[PDB]
Amino acid sequence: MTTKRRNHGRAKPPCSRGRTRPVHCFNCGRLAPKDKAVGRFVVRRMLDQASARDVAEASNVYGAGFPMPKLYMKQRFCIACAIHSRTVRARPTDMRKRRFTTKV
Amino acid sequence: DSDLSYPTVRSERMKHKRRRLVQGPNSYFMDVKCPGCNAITIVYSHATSEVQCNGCATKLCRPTGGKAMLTTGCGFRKKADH
Amino acid sequence: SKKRGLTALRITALGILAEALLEEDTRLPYVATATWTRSFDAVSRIYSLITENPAIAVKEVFSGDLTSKRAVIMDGLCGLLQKLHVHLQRIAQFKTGATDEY
Amino acid sequence: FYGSSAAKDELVYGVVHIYASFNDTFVHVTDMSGRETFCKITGGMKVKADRDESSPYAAMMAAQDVVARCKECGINALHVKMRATGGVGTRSPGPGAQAALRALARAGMKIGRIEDVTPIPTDSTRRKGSRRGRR
Amino acid sequence: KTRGCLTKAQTLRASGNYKEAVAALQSLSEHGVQWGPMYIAALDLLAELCFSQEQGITVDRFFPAFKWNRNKLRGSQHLEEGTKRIVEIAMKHLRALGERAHTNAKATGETPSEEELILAALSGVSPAQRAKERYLVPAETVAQFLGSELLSFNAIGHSRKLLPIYLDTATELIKYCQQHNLKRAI
Amino acid sequence: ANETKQFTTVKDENRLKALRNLHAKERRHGPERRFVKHYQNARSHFANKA
Amino acid sequence: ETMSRKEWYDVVAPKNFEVRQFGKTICNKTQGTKIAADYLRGRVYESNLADLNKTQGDDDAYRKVKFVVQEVQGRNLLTQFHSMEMTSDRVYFLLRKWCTTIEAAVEAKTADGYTLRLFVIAFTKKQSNQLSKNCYAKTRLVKWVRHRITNLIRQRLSKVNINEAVTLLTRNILRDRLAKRCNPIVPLRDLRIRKVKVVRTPRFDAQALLNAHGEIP
RNA sequence: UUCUUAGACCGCACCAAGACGAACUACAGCGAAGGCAUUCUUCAAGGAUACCUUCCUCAAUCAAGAACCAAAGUGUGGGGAUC
Repeated sequence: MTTKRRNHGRAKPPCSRGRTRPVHCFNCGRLAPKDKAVGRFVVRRMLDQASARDVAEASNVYGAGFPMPKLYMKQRFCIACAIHSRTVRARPTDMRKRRFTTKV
Repeated sequence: DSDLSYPTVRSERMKHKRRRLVQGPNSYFMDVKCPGCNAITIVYSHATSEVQCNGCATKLCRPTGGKAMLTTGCGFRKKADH
Repeated sequence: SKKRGLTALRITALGILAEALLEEDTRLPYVATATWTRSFDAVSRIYSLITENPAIAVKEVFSGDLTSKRAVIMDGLCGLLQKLHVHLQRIAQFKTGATDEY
Repeated sequence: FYGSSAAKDELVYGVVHIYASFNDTFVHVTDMSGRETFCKITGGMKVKADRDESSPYAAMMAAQDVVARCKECGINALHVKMRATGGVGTRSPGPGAQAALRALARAGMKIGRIEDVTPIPTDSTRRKGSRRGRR
Repeated sequence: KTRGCLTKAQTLRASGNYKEAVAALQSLSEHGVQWGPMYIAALDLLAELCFSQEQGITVDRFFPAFKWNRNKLRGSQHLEEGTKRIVEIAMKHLRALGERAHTNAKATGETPSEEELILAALSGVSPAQRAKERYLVPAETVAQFLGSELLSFNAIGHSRKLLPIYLDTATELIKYCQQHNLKRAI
Repeated sequence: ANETKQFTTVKDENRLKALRNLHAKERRHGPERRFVKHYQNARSHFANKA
Repeated sequence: ETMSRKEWYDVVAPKNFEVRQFGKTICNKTQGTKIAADYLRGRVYESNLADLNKTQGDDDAYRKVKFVVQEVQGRNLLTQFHSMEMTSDRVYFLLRKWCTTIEAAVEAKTADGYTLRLFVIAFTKKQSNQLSKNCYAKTRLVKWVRHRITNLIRQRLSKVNINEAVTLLTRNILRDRLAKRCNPIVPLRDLRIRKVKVVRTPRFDAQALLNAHGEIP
């Protein structure tokens, strides 16, 4: 029917680029362009708060104020995959048009 | 204020050189003396070549950029536009 | 400079080498010691060539004045030696007599 | 017992490879080279059920019976290397860790220098599945 | 967090390459072992040792070390000891430097030759009695600077139990001056 | 110039500068004025605040 | 079982590294015509840095230093440097978005037969008064860095021998001399040596080996 | 379903083969479009800017005609790791 976004769900304006590379979803292995796919960056604890105490206790290096390793990765979700897992949600047709830069 | 047949200073001096009501140049000439001789050569501000000192040869400029840049130790007066 | 056994331009080649090395430095500014000597040495070797087998001055072109040869021509004359005199004064002029440099 | 002739009551480190996946856990134990082993005990063995191989109970019930050997070999302390399913498989690990580690540490082993060593490709060919994914 | 460094400093001075030891001391400032020392004093000694190679130390870059050392906490009975130790190393080094300078002056100049003699002869108006004093003016400058900073208050003293140090330092400083030459200052 | 220089640091807050101000061998002498001021920079050794 | 036939040994490291032993290992008996002594050689080992070496080691724990066995002697095992490395987790801390990245792979030679590769990495840095959210470099800028990197790591290590070399990398002596040249080409936030690797090795010797361990505990 | 005491799976070291170039990678860049991401060397090109340079309407658009064109397909030979 209409147009629901000015962008067209992309980070590509016209008269700029023809094709941007496809990429492989974190979940089901679907594909979509880099621009369409939703990026996030995780910064994920190796262990729980609970668990970390019960390890650091024994440990000869950890819990001196020396921090225990964390796991870093990036994740690129498909549109269906995203909305499913509730990374992103449907929003009013007044709050649909909003941005938050890259700041978390 | 600011008639378009009689503009100020500000409302000209900014603008690109074809977008004035005059369409003047943007450049000038100069005189230049080398340490190695007594001469005056007459040199172009946006020279866009290496120019050998009149009666000598050593190069008074480098052709570099959109504005050419004098070889070191050579003194330079300017000239009129009129 | 060594060419292949000749010494014709060798003379010209050694000439430009001394003149180029002496000028460049980019600090602090000035030159000292090693870099000052690697122009002096060249000038002495040039003078040796001039003394000896020369005069005679052949292949390419030689003169002496005016057009281009050109440290050769400035060593005519001897503006080249003048540039060594200038630069030595410079070195001295900055460092105050104390340590062994003097 | 078959333990070290070196020292007494002074730490002897082994290396422990904790393989986490969604369909199994492993615990494995080696010296430092990894050319020689001491244990190779897997979550699966401690359960009878395909379903419950990877669930946290299984993991812990391996880890116990690993340290039940390692002590006799004279391994006091450990160094621990945590791994996830594959390079074209998931960077995220299974739920078989936060199980494993929290057993070992309270089994009277020491711990130091936990690491994450897992395959990360510079690039790969194709992930298994299709353009439309599993659906 | 004191060994992984001292060793680094050792590499930068013992092979000669040579501003590196000073860089290492700067890197060394706490965290993480500010008053154990258990060798903080030892690290300090290595830094003090470096006088005079040009540039890069001239040892007017010292001074941060005194401020750092200390360098809390003093919740123990080592505050006095620490203050005494820093002063002692500085004084010992100062004496050594002075001794070297004196020896050099005494040595060459009577005698000459050939280079000293040529300089004197030149124009140059001058003995080597006169010329050799070149050592001394720098030596005086280093001493003067150290005194000028040392006695002002990070050092510190001042307490019932900390101020009685301060007078000793002054005595060491001044008695040393009386030996030699000098003096604009203190 | 600046390599041989270190830091921000003049010769000096406080007494030293006054001592050099004091006299000349040219013009202005010698002793002129006595300061009673002194300055030393000191603060707690942590990183923003204690 | 198997455990009956198991022996024990102790690894040793060069005298570059302060703490000479750092491990204890296992192996079989020399019974059979196998001779287990053979199979102690061509092994490899993994120690952390600041563990193998003192003590400690500042913000150095992430790096991995790895060895081989060149020669068995006694119940000791003697070694030589093989690769130096780093943890994964580390790198991604120092990697950020809205900045450039640079990567270089050197080929270097010692003064011996050893021939090496030093992987590097660096990142641009915003100016302190900058009001722009780009930090991005041109192309010429980039290339210069990687030029003036390769050159230096081939000029210092050319006239420096094997044990003489490793002591630079471990302590991060190189990083100093590198970055302090680099910076006025374009500002750098970090330079690191991401990984180090050995390609071609000189042929076996007894003396050059033993002279690099000195006393053997 | 499938693979294993003929030692699977797992751990370490090394070798082989084919494909691909993560994160950095963006409401960013280049190309007439389709399209194009490791590094170094090399080969010819193109756009913008700067000029008191040269020439003096040589231009715009476009049936016919011609060149180029994602992926899938057809033929001949080669390769064959992944899907």
